[PDB]
Amino acid sequence: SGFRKMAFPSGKVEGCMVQVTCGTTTLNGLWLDDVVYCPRHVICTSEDMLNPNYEDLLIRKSNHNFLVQAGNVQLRVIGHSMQNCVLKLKVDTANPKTPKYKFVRIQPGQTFSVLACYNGSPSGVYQCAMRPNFTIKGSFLNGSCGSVGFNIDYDCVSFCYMHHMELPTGVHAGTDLEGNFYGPFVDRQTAQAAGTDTTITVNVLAWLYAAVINGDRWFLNRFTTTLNDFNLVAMKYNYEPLTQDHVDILGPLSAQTGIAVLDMCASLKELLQNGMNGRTILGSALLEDEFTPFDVVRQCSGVTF
Amino acid sequence: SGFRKMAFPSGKVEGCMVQVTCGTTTLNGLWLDDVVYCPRHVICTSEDMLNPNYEDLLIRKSNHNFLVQAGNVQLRVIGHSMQNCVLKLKVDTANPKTPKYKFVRIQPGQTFSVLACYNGSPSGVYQCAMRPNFTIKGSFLNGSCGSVGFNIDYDCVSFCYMHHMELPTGVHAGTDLEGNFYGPFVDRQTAQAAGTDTTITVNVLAWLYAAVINGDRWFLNRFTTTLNDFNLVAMKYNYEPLTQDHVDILGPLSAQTGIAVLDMCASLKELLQNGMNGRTILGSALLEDEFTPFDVVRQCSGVTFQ
Ligand SMILES: CC(=O)Nc1ccc(NC(=O)CN2Cc3ccc(Cl)cc3[C@H](C(=O)Nc3cncc4ccccc34)C2)cc1
Ligand SMILES: CC(=O)Nc1ccc(NC(=O)CN2Cc3ccc(Cl)cc3[C@H](C(=O)Nc3cncc4ccccc34)C2)cc1
Ligand SMILES: [Cl-]
Ligand SMILES: [Cl-]
Ligand SMILES: [Cl-]
Repeated sequence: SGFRKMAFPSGKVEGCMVQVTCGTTTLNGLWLDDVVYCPRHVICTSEDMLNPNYEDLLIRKSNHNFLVQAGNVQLRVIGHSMQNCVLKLKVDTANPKTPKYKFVRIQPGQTFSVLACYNGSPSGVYQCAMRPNFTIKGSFLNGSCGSVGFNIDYDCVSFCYMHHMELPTGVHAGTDLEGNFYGPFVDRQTAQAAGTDTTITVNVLAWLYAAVINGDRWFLNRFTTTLNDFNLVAMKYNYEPLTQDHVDILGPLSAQTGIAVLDMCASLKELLQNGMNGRTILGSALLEDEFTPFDVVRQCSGVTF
Repeated sequence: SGFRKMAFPSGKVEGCMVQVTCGTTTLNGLWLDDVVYCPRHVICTSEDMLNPNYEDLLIRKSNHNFLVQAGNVQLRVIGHSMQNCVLKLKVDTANPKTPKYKFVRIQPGQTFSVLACYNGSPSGVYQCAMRPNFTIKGSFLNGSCGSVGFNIDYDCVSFCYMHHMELPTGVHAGTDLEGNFYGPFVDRQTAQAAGTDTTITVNVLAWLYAAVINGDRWFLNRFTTTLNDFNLVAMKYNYEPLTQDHVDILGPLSAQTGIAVLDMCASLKELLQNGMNGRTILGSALLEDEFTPFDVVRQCSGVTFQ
């Protein structure tokens, strides 16, 4: 029993974290085989950030201007190139701890684990979700750029996020490992903001199934709804629309608990319209939306890596 | 910015997890140097659990009745002994991935990371706190026994908890790494309900200081309180008493934000009376008590967003 915000074990990623320094800037890099990936903004002074020409900034650098430190060992940079907003530093040593991995781009609503890092040294691990507005509600201080987000599928690390910046509301923005930003953000010092966010409906339903599995049933009711009537209510409360794909994905939880997806949607509708009336669900007074249907099934089944 | 329930990176502990089997029972063990530590109940059947005589069960076992698997490698058991509620299996191979470590027994209110494991393989990592009633609100299924709790302040792993059992209320009980239970629990199937739990007051105050550091002051008020009047109120809401030690420990967070400890106690008193009136603090609609003063200092910026 119990239900916690659980991250994947981080060991396979810890063995890839290095420190990258260019001039006065130090941030983190990810060392996989003979390449170190890091945010391309490592080559900018604060004035360059106002309007950077990364190709022009980069041509002025030699391989030796990039100092890469893996633990207490200095790695030798033997090549450099840019792919979108990521810099790829070819090194003369393949990482002996390179795990089996893939670079995957995730969709809003998907969750992942973040290994927060400073000076190439992992400091913490936590779970978060890619918001519908493409930001993440992370916990990051200056020096955390280059920290990565990942999932583990079987024995393979799927890297999905590299940290680049903090927005004025204290939320975070970054790229996939191919350097494509999530959201309409750019890697420069200019006016940027998180857009209005919404709640991830399919995840709230998954967490209500987790609560039923753990014995929290007070919110269940005799009613059902249609998908169209439920979506009219979701829009009213700034919840994402629920699709037939979301319904299909929640099928197993509907079968295990005897609570059809549209029957749980009727419970969610009543929770939105009336509140919790002093009660909590899995120790929360808010409806939690950072657990996917897969996260619920995994935590309630004990899948290992 | 931001404030998350953050665990320590689990890599150093993942390299120590093994599977221990005795007859039909398999659970997890922790392999450090040439010893594997695991719950002594690995030698029991379910029927043995009403009144097990561990000394009598153990004397009937040889070294070769214990099977230990580290990855895809079978380790050889060359000695065994029981220390309190833990079994220590001496093996013929020192763990090459043994980190720098210590065994530490923690007090209620302290937090630690749990690496949940099944069949010697890690499944996930999360943060939790030793409750005032000596239980932990973990997430554990059958087969998770032997999973450990730890902190890693400054590269040394401090192991503080080994998982033994789930109580009827769905909360968890276990031991330190010397096999001494936290709380009045025994590794026996018997009536042993946890005491009524309370809220860890010093941690709620630390988390209110985290909120101020991160830029939020809505919950503050113009008042102060004495320590005794605060305790009289707080005990009415099932909050733990705040001691002078707790006040001393909050000194650094008080200096960073400019809010006296007893002035923050007055804010907590008011929140307990009023609720949040539709507002949240660090993304929560409840008062959070599983972040210690040390955790807040570790995670938060040293510069308050004024
Ligand atoms: C309320 C408010 O105004 N807050 C605030 C004010 C200023 C900043 N940023 C800076 O001072 C300089 N940064 C500019 C910048 C531009 C573009 C790109 Cl791609 C990266 C970066 C860097 C950056 O954002 N790094 C960071 C990343 N994560 C967490 C941080 C936490 C604090 C400071 C930096 C962090 C550097 C952030 C937040
Ligand atoms: C809500 C509710 O009723 N929960 C619940 C449901 C079942 C049980 N226990 C058992 O079925 C068999 N266990 C008996 C037992 C006796 C004494 C000692 Cl020292 C250990 C053990 C084992 C044990 O507690 N292992 C476990 C550990 N952690 C998490 C578990 C989660 C489910 C099942 C086992 C777990 C084995 C306990 C609690
Ligand atoms: Cl302690
Ligand atoms: Cl009991
Ligand atoms: Cl101040």
